[PDB]
Amino acid sequence: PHRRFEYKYSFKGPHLVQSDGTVPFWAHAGNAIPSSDQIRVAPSLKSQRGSVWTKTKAAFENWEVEVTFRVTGRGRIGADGLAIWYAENQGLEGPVFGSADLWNGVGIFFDSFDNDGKKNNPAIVIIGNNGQIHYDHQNDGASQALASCQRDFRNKPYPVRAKITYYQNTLTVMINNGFTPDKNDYEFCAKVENMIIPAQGHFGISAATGGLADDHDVLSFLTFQLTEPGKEPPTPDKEISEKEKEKYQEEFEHFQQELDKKKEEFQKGHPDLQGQPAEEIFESVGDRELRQVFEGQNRIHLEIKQLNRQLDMILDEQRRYVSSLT
Amino acid sequence: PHRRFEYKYSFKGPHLVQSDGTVPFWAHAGNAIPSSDQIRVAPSLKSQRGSVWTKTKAAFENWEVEVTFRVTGRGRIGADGLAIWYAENQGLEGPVFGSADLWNGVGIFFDSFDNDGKKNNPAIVIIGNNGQIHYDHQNDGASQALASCQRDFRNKPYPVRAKITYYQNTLTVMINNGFTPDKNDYEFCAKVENMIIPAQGHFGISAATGGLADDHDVLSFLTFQLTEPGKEPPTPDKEISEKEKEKYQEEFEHFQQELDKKKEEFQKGHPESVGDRELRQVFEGQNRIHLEIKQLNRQLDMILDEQRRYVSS
Amino acid sequence: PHRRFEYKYSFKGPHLVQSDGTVPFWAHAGNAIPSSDQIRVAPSLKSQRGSVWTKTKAAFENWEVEVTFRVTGRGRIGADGLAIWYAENQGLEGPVFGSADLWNGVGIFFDSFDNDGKKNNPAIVIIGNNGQIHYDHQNDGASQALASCQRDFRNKPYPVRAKITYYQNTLTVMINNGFTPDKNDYEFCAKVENMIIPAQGHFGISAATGGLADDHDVLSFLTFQLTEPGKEPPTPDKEISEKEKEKYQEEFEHFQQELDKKKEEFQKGHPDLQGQPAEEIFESVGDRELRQVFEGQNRIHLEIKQLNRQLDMILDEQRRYVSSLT
Amino acid sequence: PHRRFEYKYSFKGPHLVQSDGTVPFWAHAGNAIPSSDQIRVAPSLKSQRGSVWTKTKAAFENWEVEVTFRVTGRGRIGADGLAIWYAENQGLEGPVFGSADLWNGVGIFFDSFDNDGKKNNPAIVIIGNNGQIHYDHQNDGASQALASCQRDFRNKPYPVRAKITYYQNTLTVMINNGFTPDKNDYEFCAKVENMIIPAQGHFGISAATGGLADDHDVLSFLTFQLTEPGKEPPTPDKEISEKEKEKYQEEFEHFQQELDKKKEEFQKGHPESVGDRELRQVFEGQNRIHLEIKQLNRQLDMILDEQRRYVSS
Amino acid sequence: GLDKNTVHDQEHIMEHLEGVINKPEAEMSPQELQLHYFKMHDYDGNNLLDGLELSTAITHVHKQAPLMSEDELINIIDGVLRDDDKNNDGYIDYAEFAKS
Amino acid sequence: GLDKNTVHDQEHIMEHLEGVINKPEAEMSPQELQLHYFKMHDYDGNNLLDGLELSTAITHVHKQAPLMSEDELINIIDGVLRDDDKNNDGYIDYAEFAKS
Amino acid sequence: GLDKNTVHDQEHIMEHLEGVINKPEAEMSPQELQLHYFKMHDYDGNNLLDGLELSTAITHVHKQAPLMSEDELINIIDGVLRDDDKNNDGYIDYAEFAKS
Amino acid sequence: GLDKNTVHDQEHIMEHLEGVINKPEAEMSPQELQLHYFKMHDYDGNNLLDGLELSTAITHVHKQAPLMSEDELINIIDGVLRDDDKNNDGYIDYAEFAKS
Ligand SMILES: [Ca+2]
Ligand SMILES: [Ca+2]
Ligand SMILES: [Ca+2]
Ligand SMILES: [Ca+2]
Ligand SMILES: [Ca+2]
Ligand SMILES: [Ca+2]
Ligand SMILES: [Ca+2]
Ligand SMILES: [Ca+2]
Ligand SMILES: [Ca+2]
Ligand SMILES: [Ca+2]
Ligand SMILES: [Ca+2]
Ligand SMILES: [Ca+2]
Ligand SMILES: [Ca+2]
Ligand SMILES: [Ca+2]
Ligand SMILES: [Ca+2]
Ligand SMILES: [Ca+2]
Ligand SMILES: [Zn+2]
Ligand SMILES: [Zn+2]
Ligand SMILES: [Zn+2]
Ligand SMILES: [Zn+2]
Repeated sequence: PHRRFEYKYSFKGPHLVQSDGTVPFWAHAGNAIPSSDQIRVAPSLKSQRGSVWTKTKAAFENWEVEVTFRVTGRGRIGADGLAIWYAENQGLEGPVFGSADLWNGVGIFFDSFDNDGKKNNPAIVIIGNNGQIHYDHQNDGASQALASCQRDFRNKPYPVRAKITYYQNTLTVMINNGFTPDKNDYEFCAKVENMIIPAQGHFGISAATGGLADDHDVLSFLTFQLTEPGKEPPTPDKEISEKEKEKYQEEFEHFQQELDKKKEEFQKGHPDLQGQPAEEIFESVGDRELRQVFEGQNRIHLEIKQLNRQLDMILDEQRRYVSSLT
Repeated sequence: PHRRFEYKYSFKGPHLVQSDGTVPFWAHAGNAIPSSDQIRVAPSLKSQRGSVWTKTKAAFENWEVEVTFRVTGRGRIGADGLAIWYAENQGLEGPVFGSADLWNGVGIFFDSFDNDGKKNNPAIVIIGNNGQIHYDHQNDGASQALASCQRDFRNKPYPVRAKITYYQNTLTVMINNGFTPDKNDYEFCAKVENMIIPAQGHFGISAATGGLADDHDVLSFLTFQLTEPGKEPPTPDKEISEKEKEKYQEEFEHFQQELDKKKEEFQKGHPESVGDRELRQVFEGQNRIHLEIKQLNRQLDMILDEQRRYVSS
Repeated sequence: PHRRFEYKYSFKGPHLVQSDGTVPFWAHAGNAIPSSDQIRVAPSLKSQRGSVWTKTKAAFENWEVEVTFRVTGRGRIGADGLAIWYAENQGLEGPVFGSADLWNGVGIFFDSFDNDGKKNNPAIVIIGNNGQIHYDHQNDGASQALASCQRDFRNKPYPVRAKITYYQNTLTVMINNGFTPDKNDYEFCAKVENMIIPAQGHFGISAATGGLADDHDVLSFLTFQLTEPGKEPPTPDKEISEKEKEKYQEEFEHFQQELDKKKEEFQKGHPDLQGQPAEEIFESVGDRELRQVFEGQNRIHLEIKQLNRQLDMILDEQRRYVSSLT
Repeated sequence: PHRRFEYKYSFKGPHLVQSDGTVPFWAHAGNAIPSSDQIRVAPSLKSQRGSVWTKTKAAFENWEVEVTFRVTGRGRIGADGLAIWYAENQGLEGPVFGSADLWNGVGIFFDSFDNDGKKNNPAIVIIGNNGQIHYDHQNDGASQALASCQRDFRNKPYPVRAKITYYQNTLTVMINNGFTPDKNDYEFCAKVENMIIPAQGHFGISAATGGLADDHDVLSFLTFQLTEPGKEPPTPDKEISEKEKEKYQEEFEHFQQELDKKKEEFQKGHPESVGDRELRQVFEGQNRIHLEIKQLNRQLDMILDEQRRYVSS
Repeated sequence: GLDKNTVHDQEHIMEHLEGVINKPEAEMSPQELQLHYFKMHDYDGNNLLDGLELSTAITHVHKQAPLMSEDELINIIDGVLRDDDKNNDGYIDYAEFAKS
Repeated sequence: GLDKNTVHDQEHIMEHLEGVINKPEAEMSPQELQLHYFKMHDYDGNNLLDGLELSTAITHVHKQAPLMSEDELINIIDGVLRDDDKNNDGYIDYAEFAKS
Repeated sequence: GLDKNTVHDQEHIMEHLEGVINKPEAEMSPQELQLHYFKMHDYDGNNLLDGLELSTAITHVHKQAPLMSEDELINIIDGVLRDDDKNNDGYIDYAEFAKS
Repeated sequence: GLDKNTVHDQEHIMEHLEGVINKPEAEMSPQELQLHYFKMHDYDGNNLLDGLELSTAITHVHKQAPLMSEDELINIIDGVLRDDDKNNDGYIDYAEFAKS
């Protein structure tokens, strides 16, 4: 299909927030902390609820949503987790992942805590609702789960990417689990066929924290309107010619290469610039525990060195006392 | 010395914040997020600055503060870091660890990022200030450092504890590095002798975040007024008789035992993990080894002084 | 639907093997070790290949297969893994999970090693083949994967159960991941719709081991023929009456309760019988590593105790020498 | 003493088995699975019994065997366990740790299951036998135990090593418990003095599995003939001159350095993990602490004997 | 092939019940004897005999004799299932077992 | 401000004890429920109340109302410390709390 | 609203290029100036301006002034997309940018 | 049985060196390839050949043929140990291996 980038239902860095501290075209409520690079929907404190919703309603029958997020915890268990909504009304606050219950629309829940006790979470659950059906928070929505997909999306070296595509009444969720820096590495996660969602609704993202604590950051949110493959008006009259296209793209490329050459000699011209590595900002929880255990052994080494020095001193003192006697 | 707990200059959980969203007897400014069990002075976002200061000023000449904190990072490098201030006025905003520059008082800095490049970070740096000097941010205040120390306080399994004592015009900083859950396990870090500070000032904490990002949580802050044993004034004829105290305390203990029995019976009447317990056992064993080696060091010192006294004969 | 237990295409303990050491109605080849309780298709040595296949061909259009297995390793990575086949010919030996390539039938692969490098394994991959298509061993069959399902089935406290149902040209794979002793706890794993398989073929199980090493045990294998819900001849003439049924089931129950009462007083009559726990035969790999680390600290404690005893002895000797001088 | 490696009574990897599926100079019987890098004497199935014995008999009076093995179990309880035999004839089948009862010789048993109920398992039990006695299987041979030891050899991170030395009619068993990858790290376990064994016998290993199940892998088995330094006969006038030996060895070392350079250049020319490395570092640190404390014990013994000699004056 | 004399044999089930239940009393009733035969050969628990349990119940390893061939065993079990099983579930219940 | 009637409240300690204790008593002695009040508000677990614990005990919302000003809380807690505490440790013990 | 004088401003892009490239030479060509304007405002890398990058390129935080309202910003960006974008992809390419 | 021609073979060591070494030389000295042969067959990594390593070096399949009997291998290895080894350690060193 053909995809058009709808800016009014999207947000990205590195200028996510304006001077007023608010996300343009988006309304945030709860404990959400919008920053200049990401939105921390729910920080790593106890009982945090956050939501960011579109101010205006969307009217696309076939759409695509790309969400880049991180869920980072100090332990091996998350707290409540994330949710991506396409509702008809703004939930704001409530018990369902920091948003209100009894919604009219679709909701993709990234659950990181196993409430039911089957040890199947973290998992992605696609749940539709008409307005009167509640959500079982203590059962992870297993009875209402239209499509579940067991994917671990916590504490990954690279941001987890999710692509939710509603096309021809099919909702396809494809997830890049965040092991590689490559953006276009989407693997299949789940699919719901022949699902009816409201014709117009609000996009939204929400997160919640429970007894444990995770940082739920959303780095980007991209909304694309998808048109039909054949029902696209060409309208070639607005196009001028291929001659102007040929007169423009090559001078664009010449400008790019000339700018690269003109920047290279001054990148090394001022050597005061410093860089940072990439692997050093990732460590697994078990690896961190083992490194802490290894770090705890230095005190024993230092105390044994002190003991050895003192014992050598007393040995030399005893030898000098024997020499003094003789 | 004798310690009196001052509630007006202290905060702790598990009810740290009230319904108003403000810490009682404290004022927070910046990106600080006062929660119900800790204060996140600066979260793990880029360019975060937070401060929490006392609303009123202190009125004691010898004091002591116990600060429990965590600095948790996604990586092995840290942000700008923490600072504990005894100043003359509330800065509440500024570029020196989230607080104002050109202060008048003492500041204990917990630096996590090595701006100087001497590979001496994270570290504890005591910096005094008479009122007119600029903190060397790009050199970790090495020139202005009255004293210094070098402990790693990031990503520890247990909260890191610090005890800062101003007694007889001497400032002592002792740090429990956070490998044990014991509250009184402090180890000596730094000491400044003959330092003059203002007789009345504000107690504060602050934290700042730079290119990298750490979460700077403060779990507790307890301020004790210290008085000398010689200067301690006795106030008799106010307490009740010791027999009445014993009569009260025996039934206090009996009733608390009865309370424990009731708690157990209605916890069992009305209806940790593997690996975490194993890690706790590993750390407890390491602490036991450390304690046994410390005892061996004490015994070796004992036999050393005994041999010295025998030689002196 | 209605399910009939086909014994001739099934094996099950606790008398799995006969006196000849062979599985009845099954033929085993490779490094498979049939025991009286399970079949170790591939042991925990390097480069082991094993297969057990049905001797006779099955002729059910709609069937159900229940497989109970364990895959146990000393590390956190498996080696090659398991495979359940419904082919038309017996593969025996080959590079595809211990069985021959270019098969004509369906094959459900339980892969425990990530050959491609996407860190998506272990996973269950449903792969169909017509006879000429090869299998990409170094890419985990990702291109040919009709349905993948990311499930971790290694080192579980209870045996992993898999139910593969071919009904109305739909292959549904539902897996009990083996966290609970309950047998009927099958959660959804994968589904392939409208798949054509050969009309008659051999059932089989196979396993392989590579650079690393896992024990691949199969405790049971049950094959059920499924009939159509409505196309079932009742034939009530063979049924005698409900009166004989009522005269039989209650005396069966009376015999059961009388046997229980007659066994209870002699279960305690001879107290020489001994039992064993259940949790003690399960420990996670990380938990085992931490327990080994804790176990390694006892030597340090014993040596410190020896040091303390010797230092106390030398202190008492020094005191007695001072007393001797005086 | 002087050790001569006897190849006829030894096996090791990484080419343990040949194409015939038989261990060279050894005969295996039972459920033993001779692989190319180890011998699984008894796998983790129920009621497994395996034995691997020497085809020929030994002809030395003083000997020494180094056995490297792993006993890996799914649970914290074990099977019947391992046994290392120096017998008079190949039993190859039986109910005593997978080998025949009523043997004539010595047997070192590595018991993993406590049949007696004294909570003294897993353990190492040296049992001699003149030819006519039944091994008390349900009491771990406690009555017949010439000596005993108590080490845990199951589920260790590294292979467990055992050295059994018959020298001057004394049998010594020393065990590296498997916390370090060092080959020569043995610690004393047991010793029997003045024990008589047949002058010629078969060297064997065996393992048995009961209600529970452990994998009993044998990675290596090396048998050394020991001769006394006084009894060592010199055989001169056969070796080449020492100058020729040095001339050979200098270019041997030069050519092996050149080989290393070639290996590196065509390993880089033609194209472990985190956590595992961390665990290896943890175990190395524990071994370093143990070695340092052993050195402190040696120094304390030195100062103890020095003080004793000073007192004796 | 599941003969009437085979199920009506005291010595066989007396050998089976040794150890598990230490109550050899006297001659047992034929219905009690048949109930013991049905219960002892269901190695799982479902109160439901099947082909595998019947195969174990036919080819014993009792204390020599040649093992029965696969074809004869298959024919015997198929005949038993054809004659006794009536609901075509693949299992033999006690109501189905009591007919023969 | 820590009045005698406020400490001697059966229903308040009953409301605190819900969930942790499932033993609703009919009627308790004033000293019994006073000991319950003292044990309930020692959050740190040291049997030693201080100013912060008293501030939590006085200004908790329960089940709307304007919160008390900080100056009034300071005055109340300072008065309690001045009247009850005798060892000048800054902590309120039950020996010091037995007066009121 | 992306005026001709706005893109043809030397001081603006001179302020932007400070620090990243230390080459203030002289007055630049209008085509070079426009190319620098297009390249500096694409904060990602795709050689493709969109609505969000344009919103950042309009409401600067340069060194006071009231922030532009949401409705006026929406109207400005919608007008720019309606006039300049021709392939209806939602992005503005350099070929699409060179028209205005 | 460890003949001079068997050790001095240019292609056997080349076939062994494939995979680990990617340097096919044109022609090498007999002592050079003999040193390569000695370094290749020391699997344990101690520069000390023994009977087991020689047995691996003599009876490995390469690329069908009947395997040598154990008695012949025993005789060959015993002869090699008797002729070359001089320190009676049971190991064959290159100092002892330099004779052949
Ligand atoms: Ca949940
Ligand atoms: Ca769940
Ligand atoms: Ca710094
Ligand atoms: Ca520094
Ligand atoms: Ca694979
Ligand atoms: Ca893969
Ligand atoms: Ca035993
Ligand atoms: Ca025992
Ligand atoms: Ca059954
Ligand atoms: Ca039936
Ligand atoms: Ca308290
Ligand atoms: Ca007090
Ligand atoms: Ca762009
Ligand atoms: Ca465009
Ligand atoms: Ca060697
Ligand atoms: Ca030699
Ligand atoms: Zn029988
Ligand atoms: Zn209350
Ligand atoms: Zn600008
Ligand atoms: Zn070769």
